[PDB]
Amino acid sequence: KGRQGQRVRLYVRGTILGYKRSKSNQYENTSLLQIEGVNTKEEVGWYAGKRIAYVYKAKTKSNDSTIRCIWGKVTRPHGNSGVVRAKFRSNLPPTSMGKKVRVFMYPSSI
Amino acid sequence: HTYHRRGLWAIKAKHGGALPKAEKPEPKFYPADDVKPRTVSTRKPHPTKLRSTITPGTVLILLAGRYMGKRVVFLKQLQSGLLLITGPFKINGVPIRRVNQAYVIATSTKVDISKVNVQKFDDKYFAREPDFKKDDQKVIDAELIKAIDAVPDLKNYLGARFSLRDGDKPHEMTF
Amino acid sequence: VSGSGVCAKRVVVDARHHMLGRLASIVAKELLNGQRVVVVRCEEICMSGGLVRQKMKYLRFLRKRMNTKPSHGPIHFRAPAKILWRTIRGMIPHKTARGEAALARLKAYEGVPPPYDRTKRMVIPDALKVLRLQPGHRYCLLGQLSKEVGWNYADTIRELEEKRKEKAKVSYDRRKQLAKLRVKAEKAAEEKLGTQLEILAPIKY
Amino acid sequence: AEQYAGEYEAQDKELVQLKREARMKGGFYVSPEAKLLFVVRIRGINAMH
Amino acid sequence: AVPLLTRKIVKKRVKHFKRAHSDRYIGLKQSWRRPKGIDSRVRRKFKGCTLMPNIGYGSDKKTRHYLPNKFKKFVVHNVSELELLMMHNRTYCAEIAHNVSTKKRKDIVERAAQLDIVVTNKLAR
Amino acid sequence: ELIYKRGYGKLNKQRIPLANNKVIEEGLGKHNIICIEDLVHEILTVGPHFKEANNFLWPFKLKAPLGGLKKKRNHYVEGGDAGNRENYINQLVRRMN
Amino acid sequence: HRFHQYQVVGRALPAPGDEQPKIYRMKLWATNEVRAKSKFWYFLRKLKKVKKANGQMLAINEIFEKNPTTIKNYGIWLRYQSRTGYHNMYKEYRDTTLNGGVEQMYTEMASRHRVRAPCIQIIKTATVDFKLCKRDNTKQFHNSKIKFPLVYQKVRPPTRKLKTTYKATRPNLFM
RNA sequence: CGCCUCGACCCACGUUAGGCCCAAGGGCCCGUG
RNA sequence: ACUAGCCCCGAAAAUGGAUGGCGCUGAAGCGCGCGACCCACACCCGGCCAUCUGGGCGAGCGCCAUGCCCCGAUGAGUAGGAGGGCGCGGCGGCCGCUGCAAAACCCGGGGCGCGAGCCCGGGCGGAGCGGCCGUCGGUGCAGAUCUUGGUGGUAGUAG
RNA sequence: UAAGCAGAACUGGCGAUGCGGGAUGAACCGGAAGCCGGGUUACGGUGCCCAACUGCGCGCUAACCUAGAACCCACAAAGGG
RNA sequence: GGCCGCGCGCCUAAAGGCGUGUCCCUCGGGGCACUGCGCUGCAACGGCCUGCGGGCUCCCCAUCCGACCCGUC
Ligand SMILES: [K+]
Ligand SMILES: [K+]
Ligand SMILES: [K+]
Ligand SMILES: [Mg+2]
Ligand SMILES: [Mg+2]
Ligand SMILES: [Mg+2]
Ligand SMILES: [Mg+2]
Ligand SMILES: [Mg+2]
Ligand SMILES: [Mg+2]
Ligand SMILES: [Mg+2]
Ligand SMILES: [Mg+2]
Ligand SMILES: [Mg+2]
Ligand SMILES: [Mg+2]
Ligand SMILES: [Mg+2]
Ligand SMILES: [Mg+2]
Ligand SMILES: [Mg+2]
Ligand SMILES: [Mg+2]
Ligand SMILES: [Mg+2]
Ligand SMILES: [Mg+2]
Ligand SMILES: [Mg+2]
Ligand SMILES: [Mg+2]
Ligand SMILES: [Mg+2]
Ligand SMILES: [Mg+2]
Ligand SMILES: [Mg+2]
Ligand SMILES: [Mg+2]
Ligand SMILES: [Mg+2]
Ligand SMILES: [Mg+2]
Ligand SMILES: [Mg+2]
Ligand SMILES: [Mg+2]
Ligand SMILES: [Mg+2]
Ligand SMILES: [Mg+2]
Repeated sequence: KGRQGQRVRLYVRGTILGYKRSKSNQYENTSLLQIEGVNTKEEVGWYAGKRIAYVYKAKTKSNDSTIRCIWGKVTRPHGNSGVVRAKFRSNLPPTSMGKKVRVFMYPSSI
Repeated sequence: HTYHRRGLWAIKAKHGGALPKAEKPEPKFYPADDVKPRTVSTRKPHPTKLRSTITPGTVLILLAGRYMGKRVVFLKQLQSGLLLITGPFKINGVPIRRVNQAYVIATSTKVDISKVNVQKFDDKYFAREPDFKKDDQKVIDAELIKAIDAVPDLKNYLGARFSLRDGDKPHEMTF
Repeated sequence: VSGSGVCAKRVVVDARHHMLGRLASIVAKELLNGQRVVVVRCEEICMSGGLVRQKMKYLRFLRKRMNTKPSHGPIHFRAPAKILWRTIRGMIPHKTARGEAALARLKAYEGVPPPYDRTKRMVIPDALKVLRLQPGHRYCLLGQLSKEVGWNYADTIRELEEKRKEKAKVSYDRRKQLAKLRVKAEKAAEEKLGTQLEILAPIKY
Repeated sequence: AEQYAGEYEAQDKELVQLKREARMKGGFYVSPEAKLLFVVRIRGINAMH
Repeated sequence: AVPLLTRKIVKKRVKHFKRAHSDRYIGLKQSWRRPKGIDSRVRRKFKGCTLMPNIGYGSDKKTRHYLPNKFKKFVVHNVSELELLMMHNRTYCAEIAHNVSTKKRKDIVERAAQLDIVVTNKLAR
Repeated sequence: ELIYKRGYGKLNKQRIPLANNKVIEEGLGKHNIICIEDLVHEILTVGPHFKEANNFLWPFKLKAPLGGLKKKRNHYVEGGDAGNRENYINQLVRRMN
Repeated sequence: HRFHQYQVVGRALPAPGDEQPKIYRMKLWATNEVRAKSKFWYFLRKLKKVKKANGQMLAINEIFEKNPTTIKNYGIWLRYQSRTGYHNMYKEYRDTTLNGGVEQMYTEMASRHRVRAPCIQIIKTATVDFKLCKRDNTKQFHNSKIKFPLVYQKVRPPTRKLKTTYKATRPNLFM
């Protein structure tokens, strides 16, 4: 196969599920994120503190580029099944839930 | 969890510390506000700790920057705390550089670099300010290519970039 | 229940012999998380409780109707794929724009129409009847319930499905011949490069 | 502080000896009743008698 | 000159308290009025309703009344009032009054340049 | 652990952290309780000056119990929280301190 | 173990009338010691006329299974309160400890008769030789050639890391 | 039907009181610039 | 023969209908457990605002002393009370502005203040206006089938 | 006869009060409150709507009556199999 | 997640750190200690600075959550 695009991948793909919630109010200061391959609360600790980027295409050009980035990090696990809480510099737009996020390994303890 | 100031000794530092009285040390303008003058700080910030899995000659995968995924051999930890790395420049094209302890991953593969001289390389060598740099890079690989050739397949390993593929879980991989 | 996390273009699920409400529950979570789900063979979904209990449940639903204008009232779909579509809609905040977008990512079919006859169809382990229902308890198929309450395309679905299975059976025979050829090729190529593949021996399965 | 630390022991230890000796001659030694409580309020301040 | 303030200015709310139902009625103005009806949702502080100002929103005493340029404002009307900021030019900035003419604005802007006093609206008129 | 991590005194009706021994001295020195070890000994071994030492202690502000409770509405012997547990208050102090 | 067996010993408070009162012992099943002493004082008040305020608690000791690696047959005589009346019944269990039998008894009463723990009084516990077992479903496991298949397998991954929403084929399970 | 101003890799039917199995927990792909 | 669990009969109302809905049958039902998790403006630690409590500061290099600094706790509010502030118009004083453009009015302009409000910018306009201290008053509007005036939808309709 | 009826005793509550749960609700359960950051709980929950297990374990039930499924609470009896 | 007030007047050592004497403790090596005056806002590095750059308390729209019409008896 001869493919085009990125040559290496040093991130894992996360999906935004929503916000820290109860049945009756929600909190934008933290987002809930599902990381591919992370199935338990125990193996979430590997990803704790890892940097996260939300990449979206805006409508105008900014630095001769049409793509914007919002940076965040994994803060803690959420529940028993691998979902995590993430804090971004600005709160994620609710329109971003269901979209993809990139989880890096930049701050490395190993 | 050691208590350095466990005992009120303070004399193992200055044994012959019985000394005499201390001698204490026009503005041309007066600032109209009593601003405490700024003198240099006398605090020692306790240099950074190297990760225990990074030892001289161990291999590192680069996690970010323009050389993301490059498998690179580790040489030394600089005074500022940045690790000193080389590609070497022949195999993967990564020159001599200093990298943060983060943004690298320490693998369990090692190379002996005992007979390699990395002394003139230090923080001052990278001061923001090239022909001799090409010479220094040239004379540091040929001292290292052979040791790479010593281990089978290590040359093609160092010349390939690390990448994650379908089904790869970084939190389960041994490296 | 969270999403799959598998982040593909679209997952095709073979709905045969799954429990209806357990299948709809997992699919609804997938759609709400952003995944596109294609469900085929919705005529062979299973519901616990036999035909009789399931049939009268639909008849009670068929009773519901706006007294003054029935074409405004509840719409009672008869096909298995539209029945499963409505079961999933009941598990989604569909009056919001988010649930509107979620339900637009779901495709449901009776039988396996193209191009999904030549793609991979997965199963949901925690919706399969063989793992969810005791072997003696009653159940019915969705197509049987649909046939009892007005669906009239069961015969064309069955005739098309027999034609599809014939073509797949021929493709299966061809794939078995190519597999025997492959095993001979890896046997001959094993000795020709016997020395090189020593590191693969302890992980050979 | 040295005196108190060594007094916490030889009080726990003595109770271990006293109980053993009571069983040694076939009886029961009764531990002294508790003299100290730690009390924590577990309900709120709404609708109080 | 160089502002003497170094503590960061934080705002507990960069948002106005608009009077409840001033959106509904054209004649109601946005200036805050405390609701006082017996059944008022806004007075009773139901969630999702208009917020009411209270003393907990107040700003730090060290940074309150400081302009974004980290100076505190003093309005002047002539040159003599501008001379009073020469000993406080690191903590106070000068704003020329709205009705001062263009002839006198030139004089105040010249004198403030000599005294190193910052004028916030020196390019006006 | 309660008196070290959450120890506060009552000096002039004010809640003063027991960060040093001078606070305990200036509060209970007239009763021959000099430092935090004497205070601990007086509380644990209920002594001649327990009334002065205990009342000198401000009531402890414990956090919500890590791991939760079971049923605050009924007694400990019914499987709840209220009442006397007699040794398991130490397990409850572990999670509230 | 959820339930523990304790031996609780107490007496009425020594008073000038007697000054050497009689000693009472019980074997009680409780989740901890505090709940064992409360149940002891409950029975002493109702069976004797000594309640906690007039009595003294002498000793409390946990009883343990002698051989927790063998399988015993355990008979339990109990008293329970239903919605309409009181009844006594005899139950039989097979376990490696009598603790497991008592947990089994409490679970079975909760399921078959909807009886909660407060409405149950253990009259007597004992070990029964397999020759003297009375209830069926205990004798049928006394076969020395006992043989049967596993008719419910519970197909699941082992450690929850191997859990996936989708699978490429249906599971094959057999017995 | 007529008329034109980020490797996005992977096709068995069918049955689970049965068809070596005991999950794709696999396989394929220079996977290496 | 009796006993008691779940289940079934006993068990009938008018718009179509409600374990909240979809649905659920080794339950996603019932009884009883285990481990973790979710989750309030409640609890804990920390920052800031205010209230209250308690302190420090003169042979003053000395201060809106009605000030500043330090310490600890506290913060629900209809009817109602009180304090401190914001705004309108005069009079006695003080300090100013304006034809190099006052008042009023307009503005997806910029700020300050928790707030009442205030300050500036651009425009229009073309002759007056402001701030501080004291004192005084016909002094603050969303309602009263409130008064007067103006203007909508109804409506290019009824006719 | 009863009543979301009419009248007394003690205490609490609503009225005067938001906030979390009981789908919903003056009073029920939790808990009372300045503007915020972080951590943890109460009541109540963890198939989807909906944040949190289709978690680990034993039984019972099969409803051809709309089986059953959250204090107050939104009903059921004598009697039968 | 929020915060940024030991070190030198002896030497060697990038630097962390080491290096004196006294009495006691034993079972190998430490421990408690000498206490004399002064000064006393933690760092390193990067990109950008008139630009398709940064910010916004202003205007419009989208999305998620929350939200019943005020006054009055
Ligand atoms: K056409
Ligand atoms: K006046
Ligand atoms: K009225
Ligand atoms: Mg969820
Ligand atoms: Mg029809
Ligand atoms: Mg209560
Ligand atoms: Mg503001
Ligand atoms: Mg102007
Ligand atoms: Mg926790
Ligand atoms: Mg609870
Ligand atoms: Mg109660
Ligand atoms: Mg419900
Ligand atoms: Mg606070
Ligand atoms: Mg108040
Ligand atoms: Mg009032
Ligand atoms: Mg306008
Ligand atoms: Mg005026
Ligand atoms: Mg007048
Ligand atoms: Mg008037
Ligand atoms: Mg008016
Ligand atoms: Mg009014
Ligand atoms: Mg009117
Ligand atoms: Mg009029
Ligand atoms: Mg009109
Ligand atoms: Mg007409
Ligand atoms: Mg009233
Ligand atoms: Mg009322
Ligand atoms: Mg919090
Ligand atoms: Mg289950
Ligand atoms: Mg209800
Ligand atoms: Mg009956």
